[PDB]
Amino acid sequence: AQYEDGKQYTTLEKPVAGAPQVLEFFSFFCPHCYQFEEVLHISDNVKKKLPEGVKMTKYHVNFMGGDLGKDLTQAWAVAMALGVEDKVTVPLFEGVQKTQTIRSASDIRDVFINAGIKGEEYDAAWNSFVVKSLVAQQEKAAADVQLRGVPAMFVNGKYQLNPQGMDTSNMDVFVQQYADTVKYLSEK
Repeated sequence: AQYEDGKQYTTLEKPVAGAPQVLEFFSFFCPHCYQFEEVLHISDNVKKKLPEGVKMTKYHVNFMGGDLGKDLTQAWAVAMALGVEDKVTVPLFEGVQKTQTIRSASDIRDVFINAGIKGEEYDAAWNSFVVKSLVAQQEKAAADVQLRGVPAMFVNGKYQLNPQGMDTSNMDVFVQQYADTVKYLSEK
């Protein structure tokens, strides 16, 4: 067939109950994640093709970057709680990997302040239990799919995207196949 288990995707030996329909894991420390988001625009291309009634979820991971890594997962939780993901994703990637001026929790906060989030709103979210459970949620999801690397994407808690079994030449052919594969899995 056109789409094959073991080629463009794999199947989790132990499917995840109640999982988000389309679930991406990434890290702001992750160079391939910078490529995926800022150069290849995988998420955006996946969303342009998703069926109606299918939402895309994006979680940060702790295992890259030590204390700053975990600060970033907590800030991503803040972004999700405040609903400002699309305002901070680019400056967070650029601050960590391009300019490399994000070296502390405070530097992360500066990105939100600069993007128009009031300081007291950011601090209240940062210190909230709502954000702590959001951090726990992201960690739990990683455990549930038994995550080993980023970037990664899972569909309906049962299928894992397998970009190494896709074509890597024209970035666009690769990106199109990736996005097409996600759409296919979503209806599976």
